[PDB]
Parts: sequence; C-alpha cells; structure tokens
Amino acid sequence: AVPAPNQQPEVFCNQIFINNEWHDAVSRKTFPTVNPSTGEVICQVAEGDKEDVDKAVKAARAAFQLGSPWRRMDASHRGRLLNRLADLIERDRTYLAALETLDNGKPYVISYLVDLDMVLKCLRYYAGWADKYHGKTIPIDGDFFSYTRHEPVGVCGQIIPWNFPLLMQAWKLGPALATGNVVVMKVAEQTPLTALYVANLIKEAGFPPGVVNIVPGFGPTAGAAIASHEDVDKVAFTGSTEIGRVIQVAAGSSNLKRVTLELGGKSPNIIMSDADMDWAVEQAHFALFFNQGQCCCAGSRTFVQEDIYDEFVERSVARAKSRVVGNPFDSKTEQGPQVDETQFKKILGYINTGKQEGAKLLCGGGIAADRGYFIQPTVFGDVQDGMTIAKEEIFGPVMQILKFKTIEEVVGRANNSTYGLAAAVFTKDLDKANYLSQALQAGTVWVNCYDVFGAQSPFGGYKMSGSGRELGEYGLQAYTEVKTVTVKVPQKNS
Amino acid sequence: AVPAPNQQPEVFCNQIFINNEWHDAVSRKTFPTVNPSTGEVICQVAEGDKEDVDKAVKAARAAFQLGSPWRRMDASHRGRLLNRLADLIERDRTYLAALETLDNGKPYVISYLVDLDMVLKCLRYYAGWADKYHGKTIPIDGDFFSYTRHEPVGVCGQIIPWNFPLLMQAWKLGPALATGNVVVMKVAEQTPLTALYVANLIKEAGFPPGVVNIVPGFGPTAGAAIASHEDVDKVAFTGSTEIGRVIQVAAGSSNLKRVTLELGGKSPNIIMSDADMDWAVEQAHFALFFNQGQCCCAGSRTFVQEDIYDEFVERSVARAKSRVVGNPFDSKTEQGPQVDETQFKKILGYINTGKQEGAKLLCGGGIAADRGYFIQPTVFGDVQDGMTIAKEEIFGPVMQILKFKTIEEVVGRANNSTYGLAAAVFTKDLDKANYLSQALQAGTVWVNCYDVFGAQSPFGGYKMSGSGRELGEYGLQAYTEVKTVTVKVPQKNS
Amino acid sequence: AVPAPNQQPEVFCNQIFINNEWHDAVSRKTFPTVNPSTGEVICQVAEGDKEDVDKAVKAARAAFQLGSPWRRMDASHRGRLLNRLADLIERDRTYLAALETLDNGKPYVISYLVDLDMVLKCLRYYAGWADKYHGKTIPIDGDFFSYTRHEPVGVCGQIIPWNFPLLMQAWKLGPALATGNVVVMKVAEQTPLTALYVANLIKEAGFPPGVVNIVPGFGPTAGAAIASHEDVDKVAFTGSTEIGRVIQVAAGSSNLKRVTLELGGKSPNIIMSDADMDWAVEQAHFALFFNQGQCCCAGSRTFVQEDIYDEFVERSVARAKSRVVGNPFDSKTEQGPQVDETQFKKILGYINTGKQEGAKLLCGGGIAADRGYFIQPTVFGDVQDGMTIAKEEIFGPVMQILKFKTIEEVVGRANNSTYGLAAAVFTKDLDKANYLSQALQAGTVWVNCYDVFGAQSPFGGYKMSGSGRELGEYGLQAYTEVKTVTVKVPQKNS
Amino acid sequence: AVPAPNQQPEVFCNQIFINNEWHDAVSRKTFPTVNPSTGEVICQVAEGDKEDVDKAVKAARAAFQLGSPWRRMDASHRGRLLNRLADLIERDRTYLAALETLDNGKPYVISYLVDLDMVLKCLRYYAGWADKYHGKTIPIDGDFFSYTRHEPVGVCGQIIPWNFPLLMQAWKLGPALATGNVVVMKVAEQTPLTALYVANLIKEAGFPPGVVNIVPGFGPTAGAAIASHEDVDKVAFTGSTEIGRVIQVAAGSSNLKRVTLELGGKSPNIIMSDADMDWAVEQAHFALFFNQGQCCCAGSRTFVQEDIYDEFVERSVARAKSRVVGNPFDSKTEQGPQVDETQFKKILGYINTGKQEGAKLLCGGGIAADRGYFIQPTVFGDVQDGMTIAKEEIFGPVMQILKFKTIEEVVGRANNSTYGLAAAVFTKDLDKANYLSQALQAGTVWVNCYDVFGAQSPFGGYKMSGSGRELGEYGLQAYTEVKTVTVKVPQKNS
Ligand SMILES: Cc1cc(Br)c2c(c1)C(=O)C(=O)N2
Ligand code: NA
Ligand code: NA
Ligand code: NA
Ligand code: NA
Repeated sequence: AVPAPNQQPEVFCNQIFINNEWHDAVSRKTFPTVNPSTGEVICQVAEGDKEDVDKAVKAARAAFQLGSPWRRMDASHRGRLLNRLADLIERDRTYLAALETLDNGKPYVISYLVDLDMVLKCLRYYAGWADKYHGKTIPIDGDFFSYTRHEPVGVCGQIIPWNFPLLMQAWKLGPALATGNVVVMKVAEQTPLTALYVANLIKEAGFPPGVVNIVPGFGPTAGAAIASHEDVDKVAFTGSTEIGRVIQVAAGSSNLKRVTLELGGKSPNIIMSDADMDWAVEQAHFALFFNQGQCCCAGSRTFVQEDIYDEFVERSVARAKSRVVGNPFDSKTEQGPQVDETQFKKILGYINTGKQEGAKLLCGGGIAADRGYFIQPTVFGDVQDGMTIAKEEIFGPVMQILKFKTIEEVVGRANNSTYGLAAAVFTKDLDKANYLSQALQAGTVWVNCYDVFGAQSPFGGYKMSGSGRELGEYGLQAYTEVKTVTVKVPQKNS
Repeated sequence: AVPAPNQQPEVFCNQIFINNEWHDAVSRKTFPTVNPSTGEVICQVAEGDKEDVDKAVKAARAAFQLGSPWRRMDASHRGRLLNRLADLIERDRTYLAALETLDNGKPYVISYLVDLDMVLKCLRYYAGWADKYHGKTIPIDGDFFSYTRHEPVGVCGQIIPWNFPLLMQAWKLGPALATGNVVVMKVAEQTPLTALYVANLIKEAGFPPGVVNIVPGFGPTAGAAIASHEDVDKVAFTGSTEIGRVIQVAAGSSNLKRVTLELGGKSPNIIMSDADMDWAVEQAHFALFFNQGQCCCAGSRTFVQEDIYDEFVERSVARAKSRVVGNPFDSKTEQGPQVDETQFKKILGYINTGKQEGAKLLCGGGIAADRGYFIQPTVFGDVQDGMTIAKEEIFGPVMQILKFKTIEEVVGRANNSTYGLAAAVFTKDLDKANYLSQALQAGTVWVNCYDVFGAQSPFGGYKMSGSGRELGEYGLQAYTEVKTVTVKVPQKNS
Repeated sequence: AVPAPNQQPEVFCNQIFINNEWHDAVSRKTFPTVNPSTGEVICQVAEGDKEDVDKAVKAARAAFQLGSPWRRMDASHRGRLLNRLADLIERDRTYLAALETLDNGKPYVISYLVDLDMVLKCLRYYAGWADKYHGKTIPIDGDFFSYTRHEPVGVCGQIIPWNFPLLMQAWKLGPALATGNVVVMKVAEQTPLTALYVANLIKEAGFPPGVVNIVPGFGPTAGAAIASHEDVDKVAFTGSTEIGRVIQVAAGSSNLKRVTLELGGKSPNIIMSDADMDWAVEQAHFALFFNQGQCCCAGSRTFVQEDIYDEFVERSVARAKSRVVGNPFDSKTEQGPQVDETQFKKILGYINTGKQEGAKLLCGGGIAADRGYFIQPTVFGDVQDGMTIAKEEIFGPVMQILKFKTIEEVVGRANNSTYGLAAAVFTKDLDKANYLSQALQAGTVWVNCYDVFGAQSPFGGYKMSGSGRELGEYGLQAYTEVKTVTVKVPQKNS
Repeated sequence: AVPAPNQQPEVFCNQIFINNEWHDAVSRKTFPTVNPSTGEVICQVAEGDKEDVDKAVKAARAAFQLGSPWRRMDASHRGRLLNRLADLIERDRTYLAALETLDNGKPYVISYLVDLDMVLKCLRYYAGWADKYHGKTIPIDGDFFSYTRHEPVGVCGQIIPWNFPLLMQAWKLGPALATGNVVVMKVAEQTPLTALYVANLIKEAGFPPGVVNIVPGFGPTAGAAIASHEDVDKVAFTGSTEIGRVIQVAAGSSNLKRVTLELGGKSPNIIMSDADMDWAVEQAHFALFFNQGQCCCAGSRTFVQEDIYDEFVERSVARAKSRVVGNPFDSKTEQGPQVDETQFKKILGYINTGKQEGAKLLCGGGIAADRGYFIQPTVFGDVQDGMTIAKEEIFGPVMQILKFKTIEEVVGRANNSTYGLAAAVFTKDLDKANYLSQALQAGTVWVNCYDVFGAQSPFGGYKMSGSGRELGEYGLQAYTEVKTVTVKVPQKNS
C-alpha cells in the first residue's frame, strides 16, 4: 500500500511567501539546498534576512487587525480551512513525500506512511479544536458576572528544524491557525522545499493573505530577526538546547514575547529482565535508528538489566548489521543519509570520542558509502554514564547500551541528565511499569513501545529539553491569550 | 466592623527562613526596613544573598525528592494544610493587618478588610484545587492507552513586590503549594515583615521542612540569584517591566527555567457619555488613588467623552480635594504615605514633568505632610497622549484625565501602548460594553466597575505588562509539568 | 444562492434500514406518507413494529460487541467518517432539500439554505469531538493510580420529530457516533423519507453494518418498542411533553435505560421599551412564524412593554398580512403548509378558542387555501396569561401579543409556566439584559436575537420542556458511560 | 487511636427538620427505630408523610427564590459553609460514630475510622468545588457572543439507604450544596438518627433555613411523595434496583424531574493465577464481608482461576471461620448484625436457596446468636452462573466462589449480568490488568484492591446498577441546569 515515487520531483516553490505571493529576498541573495544522498544541489532558494522578516511581520499584523477577514471568520470556518488544507496535502501526498526524501534524506516509504500520514492527522485533529477551545464563566464573589475570552496570542514566530520538515510545520501551524493566530514561519535552510509548497496549498485552500507567511533563511539572520522582533507576540522554536537559550534571551531582550521550546534529549530506553526479548530488541532498534537517529527523543541510552544484557547486546548487534543503508527511494532501504556535511562530521566526531574513551565498538563505526552523507549503523557496548557518548546528543545512527542491576539504580541514572524529553520502559510487571512511569523525569514515558505519537497526546520536555507542550489540547495553551471580562450586575444569583 | 489596631505591632520574625528554622545571613549583614509614615526604622532584617539562596534551593530540592513526606502527601491533605494556614492567618488577622500598615503605609482599615480578606480567600480558593487539577485519558490511535500526569514543576523561585506584601505572597504560594511544588521566595526589602511572620504560620500549619523557604534581600543580589540558579525549575516574578526583561534573560542564560511575569501598566478607564456620572466619578477616583496609587493596574488614563468631560472633571476634582490623607491607623484616613523615599521623590518628579509639559494642574501637586512620604491627591486635566504622564507608570496618587469623541477613537488611543494589564468601560449600553471589552487589548476589562479581583478569575497582562496568568484555574498551569504516559495494550476498544 | 429544485424528487429509500441493507417489515405492512402541500401520498413506507425493532437492536448489539470493527476503530477515524458523511450530504444537498420540502412542506429555499446548512455544520462539529472527549487522571488518596475512561453508553434508541427531519437526525447521530455508540433510530411517520436516504449515505460513507439502524413506523408501536426494549441502553426523544412522560415511564418500567428529552415550550419573547423597534418586530415575526410555527422554542408569548405596544402591534400585523403563503417550491413563498391534517385541525381549533376567550383577532384566522394544509398568518392582541392560547403550545402560525408594564412583572409572568425551553430579551440596556438573562427560567435566553442555534452552544429545556442538553460539548454527556479504574501502586507520588 | 464509645448514647434529635427547626409530623405520628444488636427499641422518631414532605418542599422552594440569602450567597461562601459543617462533624465524631453503630449495627471501630473519615473527606472535597464548576464561553458562528451559566437544578429530593447512613448523606449533600441547590432528604426508617443530628450541625454551621430539610419516615409514603412531587426538580436515589424503577416511573408520571440512581450489584472479583495469594485472599474476604455484606458493590462473585482454586477456597473458608461476630461496640468485633429482621430473614432465604440449587456449603450458613440479627459468615463453593445466589444480590455475609480457566471466558461470565456497579482484577501482569479493566462492563474496576473509594473518583452503575455518577467532578453534573445565553453583538472577532 505504497504508491511508486517520482525520484526527481519538480521544484515549484523556492521563494519568500508573504501575503499569498512569492517574493525574491530584498537583498536578491540566495542559498543552495542540497540532496544529502548525492550531495548535489537541488536548487537555489531566496535567502530571507531581517528586512524580509519585517515585511512578513507587517503582513501578519495587518491580517490580524480587528475587523479583518481572518479575525471575523467563524471559528468553525477556520476548522474548515484546516480540513481543506489537509485534503490538498492528501491529493499531493506522493509528491510531498518524494520531495521530503529528496531534500531531507529519509526513506520514501517512511515519508509516505509515517510523515505525511502524521501531517494529515495533525491538521485534521486541530481542525476539530478550532471552535471547541472554550473560555469560562466564573462564579466570582460580589455582584458581578465574570468570564474569560480565549483570544489569539497574535503574531506567532515559528522556527522549525530539518529532521521532520513537513510534520513540524503541521505541529506548529495546526494549533496556531485553529486558535485564529497569524504566523511568520522560518524554515530550516537544509529542508525549505516541502514547507514552501505547503504555502502554495495554504493559498489554494483559501486562507486570507498574511495569515501564514514563510521566510526561508539562516538561523543567525532570519531566525534571530523573528526572535528579537518588537511586534512578534509569541515565538515557538524546535532545535538545539544551545539555540533555545539564545531564543529566550532574545525575547527578554526584545518585547517579552511568550516563548515555548522543543529541544534535544538523551532519552533512556529501559529494558527490565522480565521484558519480551524479541519485541524489546526490535523496539530499541527502532527507538534509536529511526530517521537516521535524527530524532530529539531517540532512545540514545539503552539501559538493560544485567541478567539479559548479553543476549540483548548480541541481538541488537545482529539487527544493526542487517539494517539496509542506501538510496532512500529504494523500497528495501531502512536508513538513508544524514541531512548535511556538518551533521555527518559531528556524528563521526562523536563516534571517535566513543572509541577514545573506551566504549566497546560492536559494529559499524565508519562511513557507509562513497557518495552522500551515509553512516553505518553503529553500536557501542559497556557504555558508562561518564562517557561523552552517554551524556551528549549525537543525533546519528549510534547506539549506546548500558548495564544495570536494580530498579532504584536505573531511575537515579536515567534521571541524571540535564535532558528529559522522553523515556521508555519495557516490562511485563504492572507494578514496575507504574513505579518507573511515575519516577522518570520525562515529558513522555512509553511502556512497551517507543516513538508512539498521536496528535491527541501532548509532547514536550522536562528540564533543558524544553518548555511548554505541543499536540493535544495542551498545544492550544501557548497560542491563546486569556482575557477576563468582569461586569457589574444589578444582583448576583447562583 | 473593624477591631481597634495595635498601632505599634511587635516584630517577631526578621531572619531567613529555611527548613522551618530561622537563619542569619551567611555574611551576617542586615538592612533596615522603614515605617513610611514616620521615616523611622522598624527593625533590622537579615540581608540574604546568593549563598543564602543556594542553601534555600538545596532545602527545597531535598523536600521535593521522590519519597519525601511532601511528594508522598495526599493531594487532599495539601488542601487541608492550606486551609490550616488560612485559619492561622485569620486567627492573627488583626495583628497582620497592623504590621502590613506599619511596614507598607496603607490604611489599616484597608489592610484588615481588603488585604487580609483577599489573602484568606486566595488561600482557601487554592486549597480547593489541590485534588482537582486532573490530567487526562486520551483516545489515541492504535492499540495504546495514553494519559497525562499533572506533576509539580518542582523548585519554584518566587519574587514578590512591596505594594501588596501579604496578598502577593498568597497569590504565589496558593497555586504552587496546591500542586505540590516547593518554593524559594524573595520578599521586597521595603516590606519583608508580614511575609516572614507568615513563614512561622507555615511551620505551625504543618508544612514539611523546606517546602517553603523565604530569603529577604535586594533585587540585584537575592533576586538575581534565584532567576539565575541552575537548579530552580521555575521563576515567577512580579514587579516592573524593566526587571521582568532581566529575569527572562537570566532564565534563558541559566537552565531554561519556566517563566511567568506580572508587570506594570498604564491602564485606560473609559467613561462613555451615557455612564452613570456619580458611579463613574467615584469608581474612577478609586481606580487611580487606591493604595496610594501603587497599583500595577491603576486607572492612570481616564478617558472621558467630551459631552460629560467638564462635569466629570469638576466632580473628580472635588472628590480628590476631599480625600483624607493622614495616619494610616486613623480610621478616617483614605490615603497613607508612599512606600519609601525613592518613590516619594519619583512621583514628585512626574508631577513636575506633568505641569512642565503643559498638562493642566487642577488640584494638589505637592507634599502633604512634613514627616513621612505623604503626597497630595493630584489631578491633571487636558492630558494628551504624547505627554510623559500619559505614557509612563507614575505609581502615585496622580490622575490623568483625557478627552475623546468617538468609540473608534478611544479604542485606538487606549490600545496604543506597550502596556496591557487592565482596562475599564463605563456605559449603560449593551452594544458599547461588548464592543469595547472585545476591542481593548488588556488582560482584564472591567465593565461598570474597577479593581474587582476574585481568586476565581485570572489576572495578568497583554504585551509587556506580563506573560502567564495568576488566580483561577489558569494559575495552576504554570506550576504544573505535563507527562504523557503511553502504554501498549493487547487491543484498544472505545 | 439556491439552485433550481427538482420539484418531484424520486424516492429511492422507503424500507427499514438494518445492517446496511434494506428490509420490508416482517408483517409486510406499509403506511402512506403525504405531501402536505397537496394532501396526496408521495409513496408507501414499510411500517416497522416491535419485531423489526428487535432485529435492529440485535444488529446494533452485534456491531457494539467488543473487538468489532466499530469498537476497535480509532476515535479519529470515527471523525473522518462523520466528515465523509457530511461531504456526501453536501454532494446530494439539492436533492435532499427538495425531498425535505416534499415530505415536510417547509419552503425549499429554507430547506436548502437553513436546514441542510445546519445539518452539515452539526455533523462537522461533532466529527471534531470524536478524539477529544477526554476522561481524567485523578489524584486520589493513598497509594493508588485512579483514572476514568469515557466509554460509549451503548445501544442508543433515538426518536425524532417531523418539524426538522434531517436536522434532528444530525443532532442525534453527531454526538452518538462521535462517541462511538450504535443507534436504532425511529423517524416520524409524517417525514421519514430524507432520513432513509441519509441511511444510504451512511453505508456509502463507510460506517460498519449495525452502527446505524433506522425503523420508520408509528409512535405507539415502533417508538414504544425502543423505549421499552430490555437491551437498549439509552433513549433520546424529541417531541411532545405528554409523550415525553410516556418515554420516561417506559424506561423506568423496563431496564432503567438512560433518558434525555427535548420537549415542547411556550417561549416568551420580551420587548422592553428601549429595544430597536424595527429589529424587534422582524425578529418577533421570525421568532413565531418560522417553519410554519412548528418550532418547540417558538416565541409564542410576545411580551411588549406598554409604551411601545400599539406601534409594535400595528407593525407585527402589517408584517403578518404581507407574509406569502403558498407552494413551498415557489420562490415567493415564505410560509408552507402544516405537516398533516391533525395539526391543521388542532391549530384551527386553538384559533377558535382565542376568539371565544376574548383575545382580539387582528389578522388571518382561518384556512389559507382549498388545497393542502395552509393556514393564514394569525395574530392575537391583548392576550392575557389565563387564556388557552397563552398557556398551550399551538405549534402553528398564530401569534400572541401580551402587554406588560414593569421588568419585575414580565419576569414573573414569563416564568409562570410549566415550560422553559427558551426565552428572548430585546433591549439596548446592559443591566436589563443581564437582569433578565439571569432571572428567566429557560435553557436558552437570546438577547436582541431569536432562534440563534450553533452546533457549539447547548440547547435544552428547564422544567417540563425536557431534560439534558443537545449540541456543544454538553451533547456528548448523555452518550458517555463513565468508568473508574483504580489501581494499587507501590508508592504514590505527586 | 480510638476513643472509648458511649454504648448507650443519648438521642437529641428525633423530629422532622424543616427551616432549621424541629417539627412533629402533622399527624403527630411516630415510629420506633430498633437496635439490631439487641432487637430492642432505641427511641421513637416522627413519622413524616405526604403533608410533611409538602411543607418541606415549600420551605426548600422559598429558600431557592431569586434574591434569597442562599441564591445571593457567594459561591466561595457555600464552600466555607461545607467546610464548617465538616469541622462540626469532626468535633462530634465520637458521638456520631457511636450513634451510627447503635442504630445501624456496624462495628464502632469502623464507624469512627472509616465512615466518619469518609464523611469528612467527601464534604471537604465538595467544599473545594463550590466556586470552580465553570460554565463556558463559546465561539458560535455569526455576530454573537454565547456562553453557558451553570445554575443549580433546584429543589432536589434525596432518598438515602440504611447501609451507610452518614456517608450516603454526605455523598448527596456535598455536590448538591456545593452547586447551590436546596434539598429535601428522606432518610431510611432503619437508621434515621445520625442524619437528624447532622441536621442540627447544618443549622449550627449557618446554612440558611430551608436549604437542607430532612423528613424521616417510610418509602411508600414519604419517599413516594418526594419522587411524585410536582415542585421537585430532581431526585437522587440510592437503594434497590426494584425501587429505582418505581422512582423513574414516578418521575415521568409527575413532572419529568431529573433522575439519578445508585442501585445494587453482583460485582465480580476476578483472581488470576499469577495473583499475590495472601493479598488476594484477604482482599476478597474484605470485598464480600465488609459492613456485614451490606454494600452495593460487594465482591459477591469471586472468580478464581482453576490452578489456584483449591488453595484459595481453603484459605477463604479458614478466614470466614475466624471472623469475629459479636457486639459491635467490642473492639474485637469484625462483623455486627444485619440491619433489621427483614434483611435477616431474606439472607436466610438466600442461604437456603443456595443449598437447594446445588451450591456446596463450606462454612456457616446459619444464625449466629439468639439476640439481634447476627448471621454466620457463609461461604459457598463450586458456584455456577445459572444459580440464583450467583445472580441476585444477597446483601449479607454470603460468599460465592466460582471456578474459571481462561481470561476470555471470565470476561463473558463476569459481564453476563443485568448489574454492573463494580468489578475487580487481581494479577501482577500489566497486559491482563489493562485487558480486563477495559473489557469489564462496570462503573468501577479495582486492580489489586477492592472498595477503594475517593471523593475525587466517580462511582456509579452500568446497566441496572444505576445511572449517573456520584463523587468527583462528575457528581456535580446531575446538580446543574445548563443555561445558554446568546447575545447579538456589533462585530464578532476572535
Ligand atoms: C519532535 C519529534 C517528532 C517526532 Br515524529 C519524533 C521525534 C521528535 C523523535 O525523536 C522521533 O523518534 N520521532
Ligand atoms: Na537538504
Ligand atoms: Na504608628
Ligand atoms: Na407529511
Ligand atoms: Na435500626
């Protein structure tokens, strides 16, 4: 049930999107976006900078003015546009999945069945919320009638990463638009193409001009410009924990814009001795190697109870050596290339530190192909908490397996981190599952599964893995500004 | 029915409160707190600094450890302890009101009937939330059971101002303690005493050691230490917008602690021509002069429709000329002194700027007594949007009256501001009231009333008046960390 | 924008709908359904009875068995099917409007622009609710993890009236299907055809067999059979109060199935002396004469303050005289015929009694045509509370205009009724609106409008106008069975 | 820590409680209430009938009038009153516990530590809800502002049973008074004394006259008069399924008042082979024998997996034989007498039935003393589904143990019942716990525990065990009438 891909899809949108129009950058500068499987340039893209962001923000501010089409629009009709957008994305599903693989590197099978399926589900879910996020009527003391209005927060700056271009765009636009906000979105320079085509679909669906504006560009230029703009009411950022800090400083430095962050992780995958061996091994493989390890909540610390450690290691090693690496448009390929040169080198550098500090390399370790940013599935064994590969986010196909004895021990070790994005627990015991799910300091805890996302269930970080939540009802909170209206009445009665 | 005050209440607590015990500062250094009615010193207070804050955060962290009495305590019993603390405050109500007046300057009548009443109601409102802030069970796709846990955010740094010492303390501790957080509080140097006595009642109530820790001191020292601490999970700040920017920068530069801000305003009070004149005059007077003008949401821009301007102004002047300034322990006193020398001078400087930039001085405008920080009820007329007194927060008993013609005009002028804490509309017309409360960009809009606060009704700013909300159900949101638990199940059914 | 009607639409569906297939009655009996504009039979329809209801319930029970396609289906996919059903209704919108007008008699323009629009909005609203009606996780005392599942109530019997055949069908299916129930629906003998056609669309949309079953037939046989059935879990009935009482008794004397009722009314439309006159007149006309007066919430007691009574009356009578009565497919027609001969007679009898008892007949009064059940727009002035036409629900184009003096008077006079479905207040004054909206004992109070329905806002009776609510989040409550799960854990922590 | 009881406690209240005053019946009639431990009369109590109920309903209705102290009272203050009542009950705990034991028969240790504790927790829980049950503001289509008020349902009839007299009174009063309703309560003739004393405390707490009225008397007279009353808006009833039918019929037959029902059950307690045997045996014993087996959700069907059956039965019989039956005031006593002679005889009837239909009597099965109504702890083994003792509620100390093999089997057999109040599952396996908790058709499913109640977690029946839920937020739903107010506005914006 996967239709055939077009392995060289035409590029139709490569410009700045403001007011449902396509614009070259003010400076006329451009930048190349690259095909990571070949390393060849796909096409040139307009390089937005502050001046282009200023244009986007003004366009958005005007679309948001009291009495505008977007503000007067019925809430139900915002839901109707979101469903229309989703129908258009479904019409062009194969195209977009192929364009995603071309620009990102992830396998086309995964793009089609996972990424675009989740885009469609996210947009259709939030379509449903548009007219259901009620304010409150409140039994305040005295002769008063008091109630809340859930207004849009306003102009929302949204900076999205390269690991899931399409899906992250959906994750941001969905809540924003459902609650009647306007956006200025900065797409990642590595993967700008799918998001710009979606902008063309946003025009086709019938969204008023300026409601969604997209400005491709670099982090320190366009990203920073959105972060520090005096008329952006809210910023939402998914990227490194390092940059997250820069984003929050920029907001305090600028106009006290509201901030939410979805950052990195070093997520513990915990395998108890009573776990289903086969299922655990396959899921822990998935937990780490999914999307070429380019996953903020990748199970990068696989904790295994000592009684089953040896069997688990041998099975994991066998599975990693069997994982097919190659052309992402091949239906047999399970792992495509990494996204770019920088990440390629970064990963190879982290593998070097693993070997340097005495972690046992059990398979892979090196480059997987002569052409493109391909890296062999790599497993380290006998990993220690103090090792660099056990502490820092690698964001590549590099597995760390650790040994533990007691449940008290692994809790302490799992939680001993400045990250807390996700975690997982594999066990057949009811009490162990509940004890561990409670104790783990993680935004999402999976029990006998991994990477189970639904648009209905919130996702986000504890500690320095981020603040605020995306998905679910919770994802609407940061896109709402609460107004209390309190009216004197002649006589208050229950 | 007000009980006669003790006009010289004994001071019992004046040190640093950590682990239900009283500590001198590591440096052993103290600072004076002044009785603003006299300019004389009440007592010395321990000057807390970074190292004292570090001790408090350690005490908070230990009390928040999994397995501790506080973490294991039933949600319902947390409510009982909050209800117990409320009873203890009510028990000592006459004393606390007197001490509030002693150290802050506000009238004893107001301290007793307004301040302590709202303290009691806040604590009792939040006691009710302890066991009712439910997470969710979520109908996710696939064979999964998914639900959310609403956990405490953890160690909460709380910085409160000097204008409502006891009430601002209750606003912070209520929602923090109801949701099982631990607290490191920084009280203002000008008004530390009442907060510190409440610490004794917190211990007497039965709160475990370290759950509430209070460290008096300066803003640049103790305040900056909390906002920048590596192991504080959350900071809530109330104060000026200037300082709010520094807090958010400090959060971003340290450990990405979650931030909420309650800041200043320049709130518009809009009087339509069909307003009840006598009610509007009295309420607009209260809106501005309440608490010696020292209200973030003070009605400092009194917009009056041109048809009723002259009459409104005459009536407003007569009310201001009759306002009794004097000893706050005298039952006839409406207005006590300003809080300290800095504010006394600051307000006088603004008064000077008002008559210098062409605003019409109608009454007052000078010092009201030769001892203490008493300022005359001052009223400016013919105030224009360009004037400093129309733009900046004076935080004193200084009234600005501006004239307007149409409803379209006043919406534009009222919203043209970087502040947006509150606003008011006075009108008998249904459509006018809905038109305005809708169009005004403010966290709270009062209709035919002003300064009506209820624990059930959220409060907080638009724009640079803040982020987040206190009071109501909304107050618990910033003190909760959300954890999704997603469990594989044999077969999901509806 | 209304496309040209096929004025004699073909009837495709006229049987019993069970397991996505069409069935003759077990007895083979059929009954005629009439075109009320002519008095002639459109076609014969299968007369469902106890035996047929027994088969429909067994099919419903089978489709509801644990592990069935319907039970295992993702909540989000239930929503997709509802939106698909809506698209299919929208596809066949012109046909459905014409068929609705043929069987019911309402003008085709109203049928197209109002009834089908509201059908579409209702279904799309509840599609959104399918995967959002969360249960809770509950901070219970002791070492336990407690939560609630919101499960479907089960086999739902749904009995709909004839005044809004398609809309009332949507009002019932929307919430029931969103929450994953199964339905045995009984449609009105006077108007079964459109509901049976929608059953074809239900099959086409993709709903599993047995999820929706429809049994056209008589009230005392097919209706009572559902209401008394030992394996039906929940009954929703919309119709007369008298039969409402029969339904609640039948639930009680069988299996204690859950009951919700949408019953009649004698709703007060209150015109204060300060209302907009032209608006009030047109809304009062609308309030009463919409759908040939066949609305449960019709403004059948129009209270007009004495200072504006004469003008209001003259204008209302002038409006009633110019109201165009005739063939509902003609574009000039504002008022169609009544639904059948019994209503035709009943309404005329109420008109007789109005003249007798001393209400001034101001216009109309009799039969409007020698063909079909057309009644003249009729107005009664100087109506007093004790009059039969002031007490009892006429359900026809017969207006009652009553005079009052004070606000205290009208509240008490309005509330002195065994009914309480809706009310309306027409005024420009803020306090009069708030005073009246609070004091009126009605499920919906409209302020400066009438018959304003939204899928998002709940609708239902006080007193004997019904119990429970439909539409909004509230309309899901009656279709949910709450399950508590409480699980022993090792150690509960916040 | 249990204070020594007064074994012959004085009676202070034995009359009808209307308008905070004590009244004899209009007929001056009284009835004796019996001490089930001795079979001797305690005292006479006023016998309320139709005329007394009518007086009570008029007092309730008067207290509910617009502008009354109770309607005008701040929501937060209702909260305060409930908290005061709880403190007064706690003050008089020893007495109330002793009185409860004297009249009902249950162990004094249990009354004091369990019943009274739960009464305090229920009332304090609902105190917290008084000012937090918000209506909604709703984004409806068009130029309208729409919102819901949550008003009180009105005059609420409350009919409570004799098995938990104090607790059941709290479960009714809490949610009703929290939401501002007024109450006419009928207490059980077997156990009216503790409720009447609490009425004194309700007066002392400061609840306005008429808010709570109590009419002691008999079911067919006083009870029926409440259910049939034309000015009662709602009836909540707890008792037998049979009488529940009578109440629903009466409600439909009169004024369509709203009905919730809490009825009997035949709850399955499922013991899987991997259960903790020691824990499972003690919990199953507690599940059945608690409160002399007079619990609606008693684990009256103990399903034990075949591999552990013989050992479980052996241990269960030994535990039954060791249960101490005696004077409920004696600290050694585990089991008191049944409540009265009617239940005494009925239980002996059921025991006889078990023997006659082939159930194997393992211990007890007879009368345990010559005085009072004491029955031997009785255990039947090898019970089959088609047996009457396996089907019908015995409401005595009679245990049914059934054998099963497969998890799929036990689901069907557990669900093959017209009841569904509760169920439990004992297992160490996560997947079995989730599979059963989902598959069991019951309002509460306990996992590895039984009879775990929390004021926070709802309770109620599936099928014929009741409808509606008490406790938690859900307990408020039945005490709320929802009013939609939809207001036309000049220009709707988001
Ligand atoms: C933000 C985000 C989204 C998705 Br889908 C993910 C991740 C992170 C992962 O780490 C993963 O495996 N899938
Ligand atoms: Na690329
Ligand atoms: Na003094
Ligand atoms: Na007809
Ligand atoms: Na008794």
